[PDB]
Amino acid sequence: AATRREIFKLQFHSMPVSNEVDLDELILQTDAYSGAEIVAVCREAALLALEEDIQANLIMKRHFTQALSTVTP
Amino acid sequence: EILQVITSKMPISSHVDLGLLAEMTVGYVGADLTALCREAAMHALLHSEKNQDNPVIDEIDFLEAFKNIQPSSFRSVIGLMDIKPVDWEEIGGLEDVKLKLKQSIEWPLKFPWEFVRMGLTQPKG
Repeated sequence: AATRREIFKLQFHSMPVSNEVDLDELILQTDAYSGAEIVAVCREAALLALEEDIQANLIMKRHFTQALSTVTP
Repeated sequence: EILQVITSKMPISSHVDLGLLAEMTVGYVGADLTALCREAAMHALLHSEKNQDNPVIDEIDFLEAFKNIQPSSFRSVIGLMDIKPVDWEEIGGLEDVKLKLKQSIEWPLKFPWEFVRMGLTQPKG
């Protein structure tokens, strides 16, 4: 759990994430993913937030919840 | 517009196509288009009438002079830009492969500031 906090904290330095998306339920909904598939969730949620309204500002929970369903194991 | 410069000096009548004369002449260069318009002047002076007041050159002897002019080589090579416009709707099906090709080559060449601000890498081939 605490190692997975540090992988999201390093990957949130490069992309705009909203102040409504909370890290505690993102830590809870991973539930033993690998360290490379946790990078692929943050890659996929950015591409889904650019696909709708390409002049964008921020990523919300509706991009993140749908990106967790697409990358499975 | 290569042809319209050469057509301007000669007295060719107004009943002559250009787009069909451009389209049928694929494979030529600018030297062969002068000799095509040289040879179509000759077969309209070669064969002729007795009046010699109306220089009527028509589509009969442009297509006659197209027959015995051989095309130049050293063209079919290297790389060719401009071809025909194909839309996305001609390719039936393949909706998911169209989505993956858009997200890796057109969004990185058309909207470059929003690709790098979101922290996504460009795939290098």
